[PDB]
Amino acid sequence: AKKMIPIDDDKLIMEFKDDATAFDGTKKARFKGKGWLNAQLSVIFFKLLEEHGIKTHFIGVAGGNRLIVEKLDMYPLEVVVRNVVAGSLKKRLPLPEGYELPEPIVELYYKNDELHDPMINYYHAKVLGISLDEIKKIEEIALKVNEILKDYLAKKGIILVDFKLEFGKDKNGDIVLADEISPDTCRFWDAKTKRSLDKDVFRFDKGDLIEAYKEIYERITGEKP
Amino acid sequence: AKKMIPIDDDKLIMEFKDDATAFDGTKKARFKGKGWLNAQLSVIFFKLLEEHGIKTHFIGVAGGNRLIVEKLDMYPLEVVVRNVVAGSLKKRLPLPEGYELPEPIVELYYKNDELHDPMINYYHAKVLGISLDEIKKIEEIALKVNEILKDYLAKKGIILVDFKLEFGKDKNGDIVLADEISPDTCRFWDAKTKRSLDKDVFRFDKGDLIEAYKEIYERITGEKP
Ligand SMILES: Nc1ncnc2c1ncn2[C@@H]1O[C@H](COP(=O)(O)OP(=O)(O)O)[C@@H](O)[C@H]1O
Ligand SMILES: Nc1ncnc2c1ncn2[C@@H]1O[C@H](COP(=O)(O)OP(=O)(O)O)[C@@H](O)[C@H]1O
Ligand SMILES: Cc1cn([C@H]2C[C@H](O)[C@@H](COP(=O)(O)O)O2)c(=O)[nH]c1=O
Ligand SMILES: Cc1cn([C@H]2C[C@H](O)[C@@H](COP(=O)(O)O)O2)c(=O)[nH]c1=O
Ligand SMILES: N[C@@H](CC(=O)O)C(=O)O
Ligand SMILES: N[C@@H](CC(=O)O)C(=O)O
Repeated sequence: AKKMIPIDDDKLIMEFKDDATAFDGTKKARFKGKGWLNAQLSVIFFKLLEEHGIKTHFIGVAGGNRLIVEKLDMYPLEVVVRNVVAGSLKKRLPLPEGYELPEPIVELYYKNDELHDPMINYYHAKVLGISLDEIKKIEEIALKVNEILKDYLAKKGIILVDFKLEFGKDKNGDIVLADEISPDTCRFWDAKTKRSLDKDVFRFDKGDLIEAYKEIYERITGEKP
Repeated sequence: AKKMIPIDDDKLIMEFKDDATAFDGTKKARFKGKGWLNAQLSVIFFKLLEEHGIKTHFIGVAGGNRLIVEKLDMYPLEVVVRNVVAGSLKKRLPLPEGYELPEPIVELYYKNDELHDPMINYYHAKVLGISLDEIKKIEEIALKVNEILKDYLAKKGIILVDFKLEFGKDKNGDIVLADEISPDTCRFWDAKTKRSLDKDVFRFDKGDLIEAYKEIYERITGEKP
């Protein structure tokens, strides 16, 4: 769903593609316009977060589906924040889809193809070279990101169910939010109907992906795509 | 592999059976004498730990395969401490069987049949009603148990590879070590040959289980069963 093109030493191009995959890449389709939607929405979220004092890798836009971002030394993690029970969480807790959590859950996943991104804890992370201090800073940022995104979306009648973040280290050794934030990497439910406005539409054939992504875009920006 | 028989309000009987199961109970066999070996070895480990200031549920012995233990409000957890890469850890870290960890790993598993004992972290635990303070005390005890067992066994030419503990709360709200500690719930390797003296012998047909358990017993006690 994304291509990364180096520029110099400091920055690279992050290009969003129309490709979609699910179930460990076993399900595939292409959706015209998805790259554009995901690019734009990432820009809006990064800008929101930056205003709130979150260090992100966003530098600028390079026309269309491409963003200019800061090159980072990436942590091999997917950091998942969860507010409402959905997806894989139903296999860890005996709780129904839609259950409102008493407080957010943060999950760590090790980004590894050989192993299919297994869940890990702080101890595995330490073995992978990530200190407890670093994990703690990462979860602190993720939880702050959760607060900002969920408040901002709740005002627009969207429940932030759960979402995935990734992080890297900059040249000062600061922890910087990286990758993307889009309906590919979040669960968004309509506050009223509880219906998915995200990649779950493609994952489980809940309707047309592009329509759902357009709706999200419109409900956030007030403008048509 | 064990039966629990209530006595009064304060205590129950923990009886060790000759039954063995593996792979989520799908593989089954019976080994004459296993109950006795596991009972005795649990007694030896609990006594060792008690001398070292670990609060356990051990009260006494009730002849043969039965122990008298303190009734506790059990945490729904299996707490796994790991020193050497083996078993399921090979699916979380790209490291070979026998890799020596730079420091111990503690893993939490939610004791739940519906869900087949999934791994969890501190956040899931909080949702299950287990405070961060409690998790922290539990991991502190487990790591202390690790130190004592590994030192004690290393002197006898046995590597403590990994092991599983369980815990409950007593009437004072103290966290007490519970269940069993036996070759069913630990990995024990000969320091020289690196060969299994534990349930892995049954799990993977590495030889005769009873012989392996007898050997452990003999190497710990200096006496024949
Ligand atoms: N600022 C950055 N600097 C360096 N690498 C990044 C940055 N942001 C994202 N990446 C990495 O680029 C890759 C993006 O490709 P892709 O596999 O499509 O995304 P992901 O796997 O993260 O969903 C990922 O490995 C991601 O960690
Ligand atoms: N001191 C104790 N008080 C109350 N329950 C206990 C105590 N020690 C162990 N138990 C519980 O008794 C059960 C033992 O049965 P079994 O299923 O054979 O063992 P386990 O499932 O723990 O391997 C477990 O649910 C265990 O948590
Ligand atoms: C598995 C996976 C989930 N996610 C996101 C989608 C969901 O919003 C959230 C939790 O997903 P899960 O329910 O599959 O664990 O993380 C990704 O962005 N990439 C992935 O590869
Ligand atoms: C799965 C499981 C493991 N264990 C023990 C055996 C191993 O010593 C240790 C780690 O096992 P694992 O490698 O299967 O995760 O925990 C149990 O006692 N009971 C169990 O049900
Ligand atoms: N459906 C997942 C892939 C997976 O389950 O591995 C996704 O978000 O792409
Ligand atoms: N083999 C495991 C069972 C499992 O894998 O679920 C055991 O220790 O009994």
